[PDB]
Amino acid sequence: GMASKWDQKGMDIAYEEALLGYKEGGVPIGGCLINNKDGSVLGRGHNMRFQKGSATLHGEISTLENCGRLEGKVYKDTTLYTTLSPCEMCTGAIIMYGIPRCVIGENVNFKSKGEKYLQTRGHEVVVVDDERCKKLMKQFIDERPQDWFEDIGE
Amino acid sequence: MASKWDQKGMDIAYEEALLGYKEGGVPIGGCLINNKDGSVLGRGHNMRFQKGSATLHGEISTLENCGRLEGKVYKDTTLYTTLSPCEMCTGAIIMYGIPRCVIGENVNFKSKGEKYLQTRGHEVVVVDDERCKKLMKQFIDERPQDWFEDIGE
Ligand SMILES: O=C1NC=C[C@@H](O)N1
Ligand SMILES: O=C1NC=C[C@@H](O)N1
Ligand SMILES: [Ca+2]
Ligand SMILES: [Zn+2]
Ligand SMILES: [Zn+2]
Repeated sequence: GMASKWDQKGMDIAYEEALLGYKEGGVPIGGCLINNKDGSVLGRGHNMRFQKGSATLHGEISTLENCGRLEGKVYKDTTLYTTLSPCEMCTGAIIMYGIPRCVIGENVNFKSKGEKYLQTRGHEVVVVDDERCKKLMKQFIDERPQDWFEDIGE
Repeated sequence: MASKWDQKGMDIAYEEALLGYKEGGVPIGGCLINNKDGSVLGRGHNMRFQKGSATLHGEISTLENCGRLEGKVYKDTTLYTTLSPCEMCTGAIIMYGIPRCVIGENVNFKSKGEKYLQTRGHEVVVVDDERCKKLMKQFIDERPQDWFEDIGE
């Protein structure tokens, strides 16, 4: 998919969220939801598995949760920014709400069939190959492999 | 096939659906059960209205209530849900590698997630439980807008 004028802004917010969660002792993966028109931020968040003993609050899920209850149409013209290629669960959330565009920081440390499934389902996908993200996630995996495995049900 | 804990699981899921309904939320409940000894790892229901949650669907709530667990634990369980899973809940079943998904009914709602689960090598069982069907249909008839919100419409 083509780039958008809000991509740089969206990925920066996501990385900051991932840095936040990192400081808090959790999995360094952040994200944010933004309106494709005015570039407003509907919400932002990061993985809360460790911060809340959560088995479902991945970075993408936490972000949607932080946006609060919304009318369906609201999701239809937004872009979900995530520092890491979405897992099947997070992919499903994007597809269910109809979020048409997903911008991914990197898919080197992790990638599920979800990235391709989104495209197959009529969703636009962009991989930025952000080195800050890749480097941060790379570190977490090497230093806490078992915690990472658990985050992806392995 | 036919797991021996299916009546147990679906009944608990239904109880959860009633509880949630009594709390004023979307009447959809579930539970996760260990296939070997029938242990109930967790149970829950939709918490959209009870917690102003956009992600806590019945299935997601149930997984959340099971708490953090070793990935292998999910590998031999059955997820019970009173309503056919939406793409998001479908994605959660697949991510954790939960092998079976027993469904109360898919008359009031059905997403592409049902067939996708099969495409991904999961077992799908639709029991067509009228108690779940009636309850869910009642909610849809009384609060249509609230229903569409839950499925992003
Ligand atoms: O928090 C997250 N964990 C794992 C994968 C990604 O979908 N997000
Ligand atoms: O709680 C739920 N809401 C909508 C669909 C189903 O996946 N569960
Ligand atoms: Ca382990
Ligand atoms: Zn995920
Ligand atoms: Zn769902």
